[PDB]
Amino acid sequence: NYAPTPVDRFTFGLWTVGWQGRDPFGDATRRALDPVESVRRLAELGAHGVTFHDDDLIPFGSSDSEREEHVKRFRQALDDTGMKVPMATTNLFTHPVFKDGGFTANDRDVRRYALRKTIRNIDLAVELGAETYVAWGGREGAESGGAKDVRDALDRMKEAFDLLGEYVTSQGYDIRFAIEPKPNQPRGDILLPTVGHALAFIERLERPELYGVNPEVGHEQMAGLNFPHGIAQALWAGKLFHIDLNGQNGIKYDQDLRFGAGDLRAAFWLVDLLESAGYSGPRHFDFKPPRTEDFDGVWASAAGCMRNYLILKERAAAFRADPEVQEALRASRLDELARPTAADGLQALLDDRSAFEEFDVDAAAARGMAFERLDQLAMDHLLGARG
Amino acid sequence: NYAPTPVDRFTFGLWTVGWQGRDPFGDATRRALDPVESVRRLAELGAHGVTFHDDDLIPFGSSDSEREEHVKRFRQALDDTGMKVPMATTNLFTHPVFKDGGFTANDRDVRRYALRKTIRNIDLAVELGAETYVAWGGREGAESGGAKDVRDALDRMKEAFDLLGEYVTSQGYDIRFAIEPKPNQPRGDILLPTVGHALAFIERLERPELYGVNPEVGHEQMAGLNFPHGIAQALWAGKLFHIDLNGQNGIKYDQDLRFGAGDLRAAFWLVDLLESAGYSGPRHFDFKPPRTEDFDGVWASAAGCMRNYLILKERAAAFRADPEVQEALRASRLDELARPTAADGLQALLDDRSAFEEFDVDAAAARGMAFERLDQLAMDHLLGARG
Amino acid sequence: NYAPTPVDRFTFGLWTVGWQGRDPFGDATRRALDPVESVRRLAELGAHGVTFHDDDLIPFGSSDSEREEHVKRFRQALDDTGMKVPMATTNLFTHPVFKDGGFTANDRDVRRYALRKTIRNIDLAVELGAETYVAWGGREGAESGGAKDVRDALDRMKEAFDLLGEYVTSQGYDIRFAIEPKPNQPRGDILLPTVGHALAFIERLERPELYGVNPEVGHEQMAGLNFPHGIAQALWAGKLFHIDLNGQNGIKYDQDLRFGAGDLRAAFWLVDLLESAGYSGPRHFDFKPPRTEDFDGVWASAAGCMRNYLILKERAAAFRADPEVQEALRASRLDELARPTAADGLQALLDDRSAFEEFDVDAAAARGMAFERLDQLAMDHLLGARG
Amino acid sequence: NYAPTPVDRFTFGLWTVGWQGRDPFGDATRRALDPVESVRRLAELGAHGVTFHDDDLIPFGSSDSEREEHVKRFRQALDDTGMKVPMATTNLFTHPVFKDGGFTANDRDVRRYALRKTIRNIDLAVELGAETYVAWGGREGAESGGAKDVRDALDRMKEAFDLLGEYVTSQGYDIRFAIEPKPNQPRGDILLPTVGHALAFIERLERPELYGVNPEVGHEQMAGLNFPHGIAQALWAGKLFHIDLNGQNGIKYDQDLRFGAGDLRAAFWLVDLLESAGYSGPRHFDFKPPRTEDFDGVWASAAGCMRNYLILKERAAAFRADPEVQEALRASRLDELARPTAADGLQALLDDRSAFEEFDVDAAAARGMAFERLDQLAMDHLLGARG
Ligand SMILES: [Mg+2]
Ligand SMILES: [Mg+2]
Ligand SMILES: [Mg+2]
Ligand SMILES: [Mg+2]
Ligand SMILES: [Mn+2]
Ligand SMILES: [Mn+2]
Ligand SMILES: [Mn+2]
Ligand SMILES: [Mn+2]
Ligand SMILES: [Mn+2]
Ligand SMILES: [Mn+2]
Ligand SMILES: [Mn+2]
Ligand SMILES: [Mn+2]
Ligand code: NA
Ligand code: NA
Ligand code: NA
Ligand code: NA
Ligand code: NA
Ligand code: NA
Ligand code: NA
Ligand code: NA
Repeated sequence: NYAPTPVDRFTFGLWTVGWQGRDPFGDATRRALDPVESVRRLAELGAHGVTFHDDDLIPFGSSDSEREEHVKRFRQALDDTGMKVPMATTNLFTHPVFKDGGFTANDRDVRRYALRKTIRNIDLAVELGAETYVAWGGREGAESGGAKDVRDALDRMKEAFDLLGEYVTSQGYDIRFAIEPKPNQPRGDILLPTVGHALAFIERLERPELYGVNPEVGHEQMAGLNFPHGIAQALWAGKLFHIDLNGQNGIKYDQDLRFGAGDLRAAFWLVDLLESAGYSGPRHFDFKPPRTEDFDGVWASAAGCMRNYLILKERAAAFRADPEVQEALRASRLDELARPTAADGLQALLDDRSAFEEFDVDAAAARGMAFERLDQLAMDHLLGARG
Repeated sequence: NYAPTPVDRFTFGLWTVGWQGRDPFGDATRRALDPVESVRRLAELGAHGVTFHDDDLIPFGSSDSEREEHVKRFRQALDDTGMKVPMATTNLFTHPVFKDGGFTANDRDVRRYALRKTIRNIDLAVELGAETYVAWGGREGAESGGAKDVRDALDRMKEAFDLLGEYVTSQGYDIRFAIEPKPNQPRGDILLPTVGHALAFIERLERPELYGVNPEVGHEQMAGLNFPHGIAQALWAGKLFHIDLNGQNGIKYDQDLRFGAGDLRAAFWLVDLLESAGYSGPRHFDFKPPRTEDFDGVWASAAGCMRNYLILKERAAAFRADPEVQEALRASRLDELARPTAADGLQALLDDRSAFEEFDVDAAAARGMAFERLDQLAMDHLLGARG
Repeated sequence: NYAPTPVDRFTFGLWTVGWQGRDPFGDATRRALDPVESVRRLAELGAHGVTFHDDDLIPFGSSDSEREEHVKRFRQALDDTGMKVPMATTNLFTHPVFKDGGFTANDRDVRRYALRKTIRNIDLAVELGAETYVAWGGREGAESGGAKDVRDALDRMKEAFDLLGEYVTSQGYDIRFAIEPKPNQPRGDILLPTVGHALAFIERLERPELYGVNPEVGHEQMAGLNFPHGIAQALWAGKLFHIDLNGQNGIKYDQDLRFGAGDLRAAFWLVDLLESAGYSGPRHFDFKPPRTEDFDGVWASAAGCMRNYLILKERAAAFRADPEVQEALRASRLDELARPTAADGLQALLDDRSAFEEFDVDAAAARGMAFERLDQLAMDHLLGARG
Repeated sequence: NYAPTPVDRFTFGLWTVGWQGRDPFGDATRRALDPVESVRRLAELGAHGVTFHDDDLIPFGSSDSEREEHVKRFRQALDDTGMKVPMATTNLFTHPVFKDGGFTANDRDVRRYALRKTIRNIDLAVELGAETYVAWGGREGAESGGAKDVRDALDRMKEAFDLLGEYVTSQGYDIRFAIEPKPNQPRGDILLPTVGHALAFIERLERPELYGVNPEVGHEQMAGLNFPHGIAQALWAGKLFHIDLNGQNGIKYDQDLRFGAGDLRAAFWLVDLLESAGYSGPRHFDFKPPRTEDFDGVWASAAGCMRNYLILKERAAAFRADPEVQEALRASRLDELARPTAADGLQALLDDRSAFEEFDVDAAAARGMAFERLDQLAMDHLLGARG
C-alpha cells in the first residue's frame, strides 16, 4: 500500500541520502555514496528524480576532463533508470572562501567568484533539463551587529540575482530561480530569514517574474512559524516554484528529519494545501537519514518520506470529500470567507446601515465558530478513526 | 543627563501607561487612567506625543454627544501640553465580535463592520493631525488548520486594505497606513506574521505607495528573528513608516517590556541603525509597565523607555565616530560591502579571469574577517568601557 | 467508537470548560458556567471527575453561609452523577494581592496569607475526597533581575511546602502534594520552570515522600522540551502523582489546546509511556476551548480530549503488540538498553579486555541502529496505515 | 583597564580557541593548534588555566609512547607558563562508535567501553591536578520515540555514574564530578536537558556528595530558560561545582559566542550572582571564536571573554554598593524576602488573625513593588550612565 511511482514526482537531493553523518560534534558515520548508486537505489524505491549542488556531482577543483567523466556517469545512471533532474543549485557555503557569504561576502572578489561559480552550474543544470535553480544563501548573514550592513548586503544580493536574471535571459534559457529562506544556522542570523522576507525581496528585483521561493518545512519551523500558512502566502503570490519537504521539532538546529516526522499535523495540512491548490512541482525531500543509521536505514528513511506523503494525501482527500466535513466547513463559514467583503463597492459599504448603525454586534458575537468540531473531524480523518 | 525633550519625537500609546494590568491569569492591579492624566504626565516626562486606538479614547458604544465630549477633553489636554498625535489605530481585537478576526473574519457581516469602524476612526485621526494609521490584525489567524483558508483570508485582507486606500484617496487625506506584524498571540498563528510577510503583502495592494510597516521589537523576537535586520529590510524597501519600541526576552508571550529591557544589544544595534539611516518618524513605545507597579512605577517605566533610547543613541554615535572603530570597519571590509559587485557589467564579469580561473580561493579563504575585534569595540562603546 | 467511560479516569478542571474566553487582548466570549452544569455535562460525556481551585467553587470573599451553599450544591451534582473529585488546588495567582507571588512574594504578610488560603482549601479538598493537592506557582518569579533573589525565594518556597507537609501530617490526612512547573507566563520567568527543577527541589524538602510533580504537556513544550522524556524521569523518580494533558504548538504563550492537538506524535509517545508504565492516576485535562467557540464547541472540545487519548491508546497498544515491532525493537537493541552495563562489578569491568584493549570500535561503529525502520512502524501504527 | 590576571581564575578549554571552524555546512577555516601553543598564548592574555577532553590532548588511538610524549610536552608548557588544569572531561561524542551514546548507548559493549575510556582519563586528570571531572552526555538521547526507553537509559546513566564514584573512592582521589546539561544538539533531545533535571538525577546516585553540575550559559538559553535563576538553584543545592561561560542568542543551535555576547543583561545578572555568592570555582569559557576569524581574531575573542567578565564584575559591584540601590532594594522588600515566613511555627500561623481574617488584601494589593525603578538603576549601572 502507499507505493510511490514516478508519477508522484518525488525527488531527492544527492546530499540527502548521501549525507555521511558529520555533525557539529561528530565524525562521519557512513562512507560517501557514488551519485550513480543513489540514482539507482532511489529509482528502485519509486522516486522520480534527483537534484544536486555543483559540488555534489563534481568534486570541487576538478579538471575539465574529470568534470566530463563525472557528468557522463551520472547521465548514464539517469538514462538507465528514467530518473529526472528537475532542480539544481550551487554550493556557496562549504568551502572556507564562503565563510562570510557568497553573493553578500564583504570581500568583493568573493562576490564575483560566487557569481561565476553559480553561472557555470546554471549551464550544467540546463543541459541536464532542470526547470528550477535554487539558491540557499546559508552563509549570507552575521554573528555580530557591526559585521554586516544589511541594507548594503541587500543591495549586493539584488545585484547578484539581477545579474543571474540577465544571464539566463541572454542565453534564452527557460530556467527560473527559487530562493530558499532560513532564519539562522550556520550564520547567527541569515539574510532573507523567512518566506515573507524572500517574497518581499523578489518584488524589488529587475525581472521579478524569473524568481520564486523554495520554502523548506523545517526552516520556517526554526522561527516557530506555520509552514502551511507560509506556503499559502507563496501560492497566493504565484511564487511557489519548488518546495523542500522534511520534518523538524520546533525551534532547534535544522534537523532535516524525514517528511512526516516532526510536526505531523502540520505535514497533514501542508499536503492538503498542496493537493487542493494543484501544486504541480516536484515533491522534493531535503532530509538527512540520522547518523545512527547504516545504508539500509538510509533507504528506509527515504522510503518513509514518500510513504508519509502518500498516507497524508489519502487522509486529506478523504477529509475534503466527506459530506460531514463539507457540512462542518459551511457551519464554520469557510464558504463566506471565500466571498468578497464588498463587491458592492466602497460607497455602497459606507451607505449600508447593516454594516454599522444596524449591525447587532452582540448577536454576531454570540455565534460560535464550530472550529473544534471541524478540527476533530480533521483529526479523525488523519488517524483513520472515523466512527 | 539623558533628559528627553519633545525634539526627540518620543511617543506613547494611551494603552501603554494606561494598561490596568489584566493578564491571562490575573485581574487588573491599577485603576483606569483618564487620557487627560496620561497626556499631562507624559508631557512632564518630556514625551512629544501620544497615540490611540478608537476605543482607548472613546468608550465602545458611546453616543455622538459622549464621543464629542471625550474628544474635546483630550484636545484640551493636547493644547495645554503641546503634545501631538502622530498615529492612531483601530481596536479590532478586544470586543467578542472580533473573535475570529476583523478584516478576515469568516463572517462577511463582521468584515464589513470592521471596515466601517476603521473608516470612522481614520476620519478622527486626520482631524487630530495623525500622519500614520496603524493596523495590527491581532485576531487575523487561527488555532486549527481547517478554520482559515489562508489564500482566501489574504484575498479578504487585500480587499479591505484596498478599500481603505480608496477611501483616503477619495477624501484627499495625506495619511498613510502601517501594517504591524506579529507571529502569534492571541491567535495560535497570526496572518502576516513578520516584517517580511507584511512587506510582501503590501506589494500586491492596488496602491502600494500608501502602505508601509509598523514593526515592533518584541514581535519579531517572538519568532526569534533579528529585529535590526528586519528594520534594515524595511528601510531598504522604503517602508519604515512607524516603529514600536519595547523589550522582549526571546520566544515567549508578548511581554512589552520597557525599551532597553530584553535584548539590550539588539536595542543598541537598532538605535544605531535608526540614527545612521536618518529615520525621521516617531520613536513610539508600545510597552506595558508590569502589573507589579503602582502609578509611580508606571511613570518610572515610561521615563526609562526614553532614557534608554538616549543612552544607546549616545553610545552608538560614539562608536561610529571613533577613529579606531572606523579603522576596524575598514579592516572588516564594510567599505567593500557597500561597493557594487560588478558595475563593469555581466559580460565583463564573465570575461574576468580574476573572478574564476585566476582567483586564488585558498589565499582569499585565509583572510580573517576581524569581526570579533570590531564587536568588542562595539561592546566597549555600549558599556562605556573604552580603555 | 472510542467512547470514554468513568473507568478511564478522565477528569477536567472546572476552569477548563468553564473558561469564559478572556485573553491578553480580548473580553470574555462566553458566560460563566455554574459548576453544577459543568459536572452534569462532563458526566454525560463519560468523564470520571472534576477538579477545582478554591475560587472556582467558592467566589473569593464569600461568607461562611455562602461557602456552605456553594459546596452543598456541588456535592449534590457529584452525587447525582457519580463524578469524583480526585484533585484540588489553590488560586494563588488571580487576585492582585498575589501580583509578586504567593509563597515567594517579597512581602511577608502576603506569604503568610497565601499559606492560610491554601490550608483552608486543603481541608475542603480532603472533605471532597481528593488524593492530590496541586500547587501551580504561576506568580512565583520575576520580570527583572533585581526584583527576586532566587536563593531567598527557594528558601521561602521550601518553608511554605514544609509547613504544608507539617499541616497534613498533624491532621492525619492521606493527601499528597504535586508541584506543577511552568517556565514563564504570567511572570517573565517562573521559579521551578521544568519537571527537573521541581523534582530537584522536592528532594530538599523535610518530608520528600509527601511531594511529587503535576507536569503539564504544554508547559514543558514552552521550553521546547520533550514531554514524554520528562514524564519518564518523573516515573523513574517515583514522583508522577498527577498529570495535566493538553496540546501546545511549541515555544509560545500557554495555549491549552485540547489533548491530541499541538504535537500529535508527542501525544502518542506520552500515551504509550503512561500505559506501558501502568500509571494509575487521573488522566486530567487542563485545557481551554478556544474563545471562538460557543457552548456546543466547549463540549465538543472536551469530548475530543478523551477521544484522542483513547485513539492513541489503541494505536500505541497495537504498536507494542505487533510481532514485527517487537522484532524491530530487538534489532535496535532496546532489550540490551534494559540490561545492566556491569552487573559483574567495577573490578571485573576494569579487568575485561573486551571492554577496552580488544574492543573493535570500528566494527561496533559500523552497526546501524535501525531506528528509522522502527520509527516508520510507529508512524504506520499511529496512522492506521500498516501494509 | 580590565586586565585579567591569573588571580581571576579564568580558564579555557583546549577545544575552544582550538576549534578549527567545521560546522554542519562548512569545512575547517583554521589549522589545528598544538596545545602547547594554546597554553602559551592564553597565558599571555592573563588566563589562569586550561581544560581538556582526553582526545584534545592525546589523539584518539595513540600508542602508550605517543600518549606519554603528548602529556610531557603539555606539562612542560604548563610549567613554562604557570597555567593550571582544574578540570578535565572525556570525549564520548565525536567518534562514530558513540553515535547512540556512551553511558546510555543501547549496545552494552559500547557502554562498557565508554566507562573504560572515562576511567583512563580520570587517572590522567588527577595526575594533572584537576579538581573536577565534567561529563557532557551529548550523544545520550534520541531523534525518535521508540529508539530510547528513557527509564532504562536513566538506569544505565545512574549505573555508570555510580561505578565512576566507586572508582574514585577506591583510588582515594579527591576529584568530584560535574554533569553538564544540554537540551538538544547533536541528539534531537538529550537526556538530563537542564540544570534541574541534572540536579534531580544526582539526588538518586549512591554517593550524591561526589556529583554536582557544570551549567553552560548557552545550553540553558537553548530552552529559553533564565540562566541566573538556574545557577541560583544550583547554588541553593550546594551543587555549583564548575561553570561554562559563553553567549547565546536564544533558542537556536549552540552558538558558543564569547562571554558577554548574546544576552548581555543575563551576563550581568550572572556575574552579580557569582560574585555575591562567593563562587570560588574556575570562570571557565566554553566558547568558539567564529569561523570567520583568523588566529588574531581567536585571541581577540578569548581576551574579550575575560574583559567582559571584568567589566560586568565592576558594574555589578557598583550596583550593589550604591546607597541609592540599597534604598531601592528595601523599597522593593528584598530584605523581607530573605526573612522567614513563619519562624513562629505552624500553630502560631494558624492562630494569627493578621494572616487571614484581619488581613487587608486590598491595602496589600495597592502597594507597588517599585521593581521598574530598581531595574532602571541596574541598567544605569550596567551602562555606566548614572546621572
Ligand atoms: Mg476556493
Ligand atoms: Mg553607506
Ligand atoms: Mg522494561
Ligand atoms: Mg542574603
Ligand atoms: Mn534544512
Ligand atoms: Mn533545503
Ligand atoms: Mn507587543
Ligand atoms: Mn504595537
Ligand atoms: Mn497551561
Ligand atoms: Mn495545569
Ligand atoms: Mn555549548
Ligand atoms: Mn560546555
Ligand atoms: Na550598497
Ligand atoms: Na505558485
Ligand atoms: Na477568495
Ligand atoms: Na523607510
Ligand atoms: Na533566605
Ligand atoms: Na510515579
Ligand atoms: Na533498566
Ligand atoms: Na555550590
